[PDB]
This record gives sequence, C-alpha cells and structure tokens, in this order.
Amino acid sequence: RNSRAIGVLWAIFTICFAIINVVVFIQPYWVGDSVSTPKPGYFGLFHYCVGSGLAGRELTCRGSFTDFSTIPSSAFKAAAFFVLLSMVLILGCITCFSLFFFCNTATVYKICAWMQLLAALCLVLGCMIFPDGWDAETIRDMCGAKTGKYSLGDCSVRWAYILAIIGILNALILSFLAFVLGNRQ
Amino acid sequence: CLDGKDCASFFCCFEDCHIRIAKMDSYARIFFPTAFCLFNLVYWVSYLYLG
Amino acid sequence: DSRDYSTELSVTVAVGASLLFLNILAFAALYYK
Ligand SMILES: CC(C)CCC[C@@H](C)[C@H]1CC[C@H]2[C@@H]3CC=C4C[C@@H](O)CC[C@]4(C)[C@H]3CC[C@]12C
Ligand SMILES: CCCCCCCCCC
Repeated sequence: RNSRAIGVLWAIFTICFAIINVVVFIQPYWVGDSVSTPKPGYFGLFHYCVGSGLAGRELTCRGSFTDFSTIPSSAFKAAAFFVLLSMVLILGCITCFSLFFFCNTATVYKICAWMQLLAALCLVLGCMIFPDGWDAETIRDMCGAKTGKYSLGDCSVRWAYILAIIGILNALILSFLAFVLGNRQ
Repeated sequence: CLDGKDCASFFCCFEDCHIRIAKMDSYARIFFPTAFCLFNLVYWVSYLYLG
Repeated sequence: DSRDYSTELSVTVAVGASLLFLNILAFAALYYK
C-alpha cells in the first residue's frame, strides 16, 4: 500500500512541477517596474510590454519565442532555450509514466530521476543566464541607466522569477525522491 | 556508500542492461500516442486561454 | 500603481513553500522507511 502510494504522490508532484515549469516559461511577468522606473512595463524571456506614456499606460506588447529578431539579447535566447529543454525533459518523463506497464519500476524511476535532474540543471542554467541579459538597451531604457548585469536597479523580480526558483527546488527534490524510490522496493 | 550504494551503480542502472529491443513496438504503442497528446494539450493551452 | 507587487510575491512564496514542505515531508517519510 505504502509503495504505490508514495509512487502516486511522486507522480502528482512531478505533474505539478511540470505545470509550474510551463507557467514560468510562458508568462512574461519575471521582472517588473517601480516608482523610480521612468517607463512602466514588464519583460520576461521573450515576451515584453513597455509603456508608451502618452496619457495612461497603453502598454505596447512585443516579443515571442517563435521570432528570434525580437529577443533583447542572446542571454535571454539561451535562457529560453534552456527552459525549453527543461519543459521537454519533464514532459518526456510524464510520458514515461505511461511506460510502467512494460518496463520494470526500478528502471523507469531511474530514468525519470536522471530526466528530472537534467531538467533541473537546464532550468538553473537558464535562471543564472537570465540576469546577464539585462544589459540590453531596451532593458536599460525601461528599468534605468544603473540597471545592468546582475543589477536590478529600479526594477524588481516579480512572482514568476521566484516561482522559477521554486520550480528549481521542486526539480531537485523530485529528482532525489525518484533516485531513492528506484533503488527502494 | 552513504545510506545508498556505489555512486555509479546506485544512480546508473547499468546492471541487467540490452537485447530487449524486440519489445519496442509494445513501448511505442503507448509512448508515441501519449507524448503527442501531452504536446497537443500544452499547445492548445499555450494559445487559447493564456496567449 | 502598486509598483512593488508585494502581496503577489508573498502569496506565491507561501504557495511555493507549502509545496516544497509537502515534497520534503514525503521525502522524510520515505527515508524513515
Ligand atoms: C513531445 C514532448 C516530448 C515535447 C513537447 C514540447 C512542446 C510542448 C513545446 C516544443 C516547442 C514549444 C513552443 C515553442 C514556442 C512557443 C512560443 C511562445 O510564445 C508560446 C509557447 C510556444 C508555443 C511553445 C509551447 C510548447 C512547445 C510546443
Ligand atoms: C492487451 C493487448 C493490447 C494492449 C495495447 C496497449 C494499450 C492501448 C494503447 C493505445
């Protein structure tokens, strides 16, 4: 009873981590503005909105991962690529959930352990690379002059960046859980 | 060596691993459909409710 | 308007902490075996 229970709970947490990963990937609300910020707006990995400032906000929104002539800097490109590999790996293990009927558990848990660890490495590498991309001219113009490489300045980290850190920790702990489960039972 | 076993073998399941290629179709019958559905699901979500 | 979004950060931190605590509790229960 206990073994299948912990397996099911691990699978559920893995699915939750996958939802968190795709959510942080898609959303642009990674880094936000402040009162000291001249131009209100927000930006993420690929999609970003900037205020026109005519009468209200009228935030013009631009940028998608599909286009590679709209990313402010190659650091954001690398971050988005690594998050892509993270999402692909976690989805691959979610597919591997369906592989239990044929393969033995002791191998499938190990396969997702390695897959989740690789997804974690990709996600942390992307998270490390993302602050390096604040040197782009648009980010400097919106946040402020003093904003730069590993320098938030006026801007601040929004819910999505810390949510990506939450997903990183989820990936690590789920990977360790899968590693111990594979040898167990 | 620490509540686990040889770092190489406790992690990597190289033992009993493979001439089990003959079962690949039995894997694919579940592995190829399911994956597509996942992708499909994500795709529609990524463009419908949150696009 | 808010320009800090403090409440959003607080609630998402709480939810993430809850989910990590669930995972850690599961891991500890498994380790006790
Ligand atoms: C088959 C399994 C193993 C992997 C599937 C990965 C899928 C879900 C990935 C691969 C490429 C991805 C797309 C790449 C680019 C974009 C543009 C972006 O603005 C919204 C998300 C969107 C539309 C992604 C959605 C998820 C996506 C379709
Ligand atoms: C019982 C023999 C058939 C099993 C086929 C696998 C499930 C269907 C996958 C579409």
